[PDB]
Amino acid sequence: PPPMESPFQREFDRDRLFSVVSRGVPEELTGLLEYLRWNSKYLTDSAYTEGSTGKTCLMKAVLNLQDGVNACIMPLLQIDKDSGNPKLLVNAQCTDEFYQGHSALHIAIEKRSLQCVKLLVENGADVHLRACGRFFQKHQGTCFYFGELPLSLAACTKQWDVVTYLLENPHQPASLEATDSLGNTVLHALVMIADNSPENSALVIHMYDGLLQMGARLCPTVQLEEISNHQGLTPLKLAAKEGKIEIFRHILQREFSGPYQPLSRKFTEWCYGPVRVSLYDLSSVDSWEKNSVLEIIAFHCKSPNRHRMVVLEPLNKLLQEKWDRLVSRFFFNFACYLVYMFIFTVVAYHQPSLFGESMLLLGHILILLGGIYLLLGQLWYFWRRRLFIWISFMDSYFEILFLLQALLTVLSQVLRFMETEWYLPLLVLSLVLGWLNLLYYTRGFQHTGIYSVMIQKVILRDLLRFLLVYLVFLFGFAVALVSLSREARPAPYRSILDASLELFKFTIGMGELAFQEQLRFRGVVLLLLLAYVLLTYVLLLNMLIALMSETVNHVADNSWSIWKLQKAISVLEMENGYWWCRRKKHREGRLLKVGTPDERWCFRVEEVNWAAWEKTL
Amino acid sequence: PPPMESPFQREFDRDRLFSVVSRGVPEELTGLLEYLRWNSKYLTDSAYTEGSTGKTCLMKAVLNLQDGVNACIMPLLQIDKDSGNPKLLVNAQCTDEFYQGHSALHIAIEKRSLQCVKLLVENGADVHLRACGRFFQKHQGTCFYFGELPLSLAACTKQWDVVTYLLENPHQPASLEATDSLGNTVLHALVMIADNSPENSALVIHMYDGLLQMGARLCPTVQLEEISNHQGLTPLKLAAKEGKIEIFRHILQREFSGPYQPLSRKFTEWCYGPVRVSLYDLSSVDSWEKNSVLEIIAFHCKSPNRHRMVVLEPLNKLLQEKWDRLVSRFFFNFACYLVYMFIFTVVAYHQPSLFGESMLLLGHILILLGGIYLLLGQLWYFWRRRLFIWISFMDSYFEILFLLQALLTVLSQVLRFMETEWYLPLLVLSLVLGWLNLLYYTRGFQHTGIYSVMIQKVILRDLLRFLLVYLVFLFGFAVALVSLSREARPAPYRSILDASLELFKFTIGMGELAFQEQLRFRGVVLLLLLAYVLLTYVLLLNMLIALMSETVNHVADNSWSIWKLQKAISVLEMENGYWWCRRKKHREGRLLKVGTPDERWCFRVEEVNWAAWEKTL
Ligand SMILES: C=C(C)[C@@H]1CCC(C)=C[C@H]1c1c(O)cc(CCCCC)cc1O
Ligand SMILES: C=C(C)[C@@H]1CCC(C)=C[C@H]1c1c(O)cc(CCCCC)cc1O
Repeated sequence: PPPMESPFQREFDRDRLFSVVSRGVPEELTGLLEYLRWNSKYLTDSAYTEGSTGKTCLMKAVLNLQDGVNACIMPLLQIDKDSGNPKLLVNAQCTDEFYQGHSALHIAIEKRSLQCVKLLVENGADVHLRACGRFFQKHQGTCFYFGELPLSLAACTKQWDVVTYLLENPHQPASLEATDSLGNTVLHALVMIADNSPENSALVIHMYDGLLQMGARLCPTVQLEEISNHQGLTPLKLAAKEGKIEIFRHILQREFSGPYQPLSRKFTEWCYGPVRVSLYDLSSVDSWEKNSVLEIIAFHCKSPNRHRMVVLEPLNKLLQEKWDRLVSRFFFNFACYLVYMFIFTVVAYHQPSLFGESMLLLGHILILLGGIYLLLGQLWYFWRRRLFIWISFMDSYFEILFLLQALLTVLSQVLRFMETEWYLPLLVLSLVLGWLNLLYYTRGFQHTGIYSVMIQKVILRDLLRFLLVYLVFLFGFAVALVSLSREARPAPYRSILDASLELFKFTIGMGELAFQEQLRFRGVVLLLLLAYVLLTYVLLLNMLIALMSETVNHVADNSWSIWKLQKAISVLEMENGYWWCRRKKHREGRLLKVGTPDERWCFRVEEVNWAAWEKTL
Repeated sequence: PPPMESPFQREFDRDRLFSVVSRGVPEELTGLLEYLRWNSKYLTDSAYTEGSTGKTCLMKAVLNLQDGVNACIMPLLQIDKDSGNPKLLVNAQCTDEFYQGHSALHIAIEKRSLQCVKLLVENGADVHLRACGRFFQKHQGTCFYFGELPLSLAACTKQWDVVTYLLENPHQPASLEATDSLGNTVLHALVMIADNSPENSALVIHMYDGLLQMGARLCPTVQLEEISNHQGLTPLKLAAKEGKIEIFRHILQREFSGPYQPLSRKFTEWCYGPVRVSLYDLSSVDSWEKNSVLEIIAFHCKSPNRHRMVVLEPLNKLLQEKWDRLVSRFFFNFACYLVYMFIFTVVAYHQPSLFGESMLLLGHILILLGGIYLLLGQLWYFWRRRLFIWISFMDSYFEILFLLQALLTVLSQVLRFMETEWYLPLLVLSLVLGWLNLLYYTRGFQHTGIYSVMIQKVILRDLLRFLLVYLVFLFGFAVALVSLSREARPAPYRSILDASLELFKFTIGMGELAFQEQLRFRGVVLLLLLAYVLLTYVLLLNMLIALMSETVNHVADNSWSIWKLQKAISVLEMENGYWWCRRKKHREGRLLKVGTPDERWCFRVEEVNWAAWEKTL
């Protein structure tokens, strides 16, 4: 990409004007103006910009600032005012793919100079110009997405007085409910620029609260937190989706006092010594609405801090009371699945060769009904999550296996109907997958669920890479053993499968090595087996030590948070009912008149904290 | 539960009075008083309270305070004084199950306002009213147990001047030796509200010492630390029972100087450079009394800090000299049990088929006598601990096994008397349990006892959850292997027991997998065995890594403290003698005249500390 400003890199005439404005002498510009009258030219023509981007001369003026001061910018406004052009200069943007839309007010705000932005919009510059280049889009290397607006650029770079001036100027008041070409307003942009660093979280929380208060002062009828982008997300939902937790935590529990009391969510109902009763707001933070923060946290967000967002209140108490409401249906589902797997096990064990036969036919048609029921249920589940199939796959890996087992038992039943003798491996693989999928329902109990999310420390990629190295080793020594044991002076290592088995048996502790005098090269085969044993012993040892050093590092125990996330995913998948009885969901919380006719569907938590009471003591 | 105060939630007329007292304007109340004369009503009637709880208007007055000040509370006292009622208002309580007994003095003290509580009890309010609701009982969610008294509420919320005023007012002096409806006095309540946080421990120690000194000043004849609740526990015993260690540690070793010298327990006998000789008090801190702190720490408390309470003095030296007195009886018991197990082993090994026979009959009747002796001893032990059978089971898990082995050998002897050929598995299981219970007596030696309490890192629940997952795996693949090996083209995996064995043998390193050409689906059975081996290898690896990461975290070594707790449990179970020779216990310590005619059964420790002497240097 071309650089915007470059102190020694080459990109009136063009170079003469660019050098005299890079210095910025206001009298040495004299002699330019009449030169524009003879040729009927303007300052925004393609011969007077950098023809690739379109970076005009005033953009170089606001780029090169003498300590934030430039004496030549208002000369350029006088020249463009009396240059005969219908169109302006300050509204003119670049045209390259990389800096598409990047005006000069963006540079005047970026350089943190109140004087130049004041002298720009006091002399008729636009404040809504969208800098929409690829440099200004997120999730790309060398990028800066600030929200594609001058007010969002002033907000995302901490410049307080430029925000208050841009909202409180008599020339052009910037729309606090404006948008970019992505749909994002300025609070969306503060959410997008946030990280999980503590100081950046403090900066974005500071600018968010201050901008929300100025929205109360300036535009009190509209509500800024209820505006959605082109994906239909409020800034709370955008903070839940893109994984920024600390601004999400700050928005979720927010208490203000006095005139800014209406734009709080954590109203305090009462207190009594150490007990404190708060009334949180469930404005789109519950599963009653279609697209809300619970469904976005569970099924839409792709981030590793996603399991920490169900820890914090009111989401803890909301998910806890939803789970207390639905734990009877969870264990009813588990009992139905246990009955189905008992039918599967008794049908498979008592299977005939290739009254009792009638009862087994009853069992077989019950298996086909249960299989087509689970198959339609899992297909409906994957159709509901059709937008994000990689977010139904990254964590909840049992919804793949329930589908796979149901598909395999339906296919095995139609292979039994179609006479084929290859149905019994499919029915057995279905039975194995069903008894394995029985361990999905261990979430509902506290301690075994905590252990079942604790028993997955060893990373699946960390296993597959070891399987790659071990299969290289086993295959190399397998072809080696068969091609050395091809000749003689039963026969071991006769085929590559039998030698692969006899080399794999060293890993399970059943491997036999001997000085087999049937072979001709018995010393070389014994030395090669010894080399295989030593190499795979070093291999398994290095895997054990490196995996233990990756795990045992005093890292924070996640198992309570991931267990609460798994129960949250389960209760949100369960609240829609089945695929035939689509039930109606409780509007959780009581509707309370709070402040001003603003009635909110509030949900009270009643929490005690002896440490917090004794420090407010 | 209904909220007590709620700033925007709806629960003269009732609403008019409630709003005008929530503001609190004293002149705008005028016009209420005559309205009570015409209808012959009062202020405490059910139409003038919240009819569910009974929250009167003055409770709303003391709830809504203008910075701890309310100008309307004494107007309400004038109205109730001249309202013609026989009964009062300030004594009137709520009547809901949740806030049962919660008067208005409790709110006046809770809001930390000396003015409102002064204007209450200077105008005739009770100070002994028991707030006994379910909100005010402990061990429940959203609860605050402060002791169900106004003085206990002032003490448990750090308010120093309200305590000194409530004890030192000329209107109604609060009884420092009062009680709730549970038996607890105020020092009991300070024990109940304590935690193991350091700052809360400092707060409860500060209020405890100050309240004890004011008990010396106000009520010097009675002793506040000798008052027991309805379970019969002093506050030292309540601190030992409910597990609060730091207030227990502070009460146990307490030194004061000067006029508060009589209410100390750690009197200093002498010092000589680094050696320091102290005279601790054994007022109910020894096993001579029936119910004391040693028997409560060992056999009554249910807490994980229970093993740290035998570390600290004088309990360390007391248990050490008791163990030096009783270690000969401990190893006499161990030698008797070793003789009994040698008789059991020689009788079992030389058992006949289904002089020497007479000697074996002598051995059999010796086994029956030893078995009925151990059975009666363990039944007497479980009858003595009949109140807390879960505290004879949570730590001391050998008293279950001694009972089980004695019961099994008595049952095996009566099955040999009753001719039955099923006696020999019971006698063998008794012999196994007896040789296993021989490892109980390893407590008496220092280093092997420290190792035997060190060799129990792996949690029993952490094993049982792995056993659940592994049994799911083994059962699924067992029915899979038998139903695939049902057909052919000896026979392996013929039954589910034999396949369960041949799959369990992979875990001990003896499992055989081969390309068994007797079977028809030999490739599917080999692939299924390979899948079982890989899955259980990942399973055992995840158990090992997760269990090692749970254990190896630089946690503090408990093994000395739990070894001292095990020796304490042993010496307290041994000091009662056997179930036939119930011996008399030494009153440990010397009776010394200390201060004023207050003779205490003191026990001196003689401890050196080079670090403590050099900082007092
Ligand atoms: C079974 C042996 C002899 C031990 C057993 C335990 C451990 C992990 C070390 C084994 C061992 C190797 O497994 C391999 C070598 C030589 C490395 C070969 C690669 C150049 C030495 C070596 O002591
Ligand atoms: C014996 C093998 C091949 C190694 C030996 C040591 C370690 C713990 C890893 C084993 C192993 C699995 O035990 C399982 C897989 C695949 C996971 C199956 C579940 C999808 C790969 C994988 O390298």
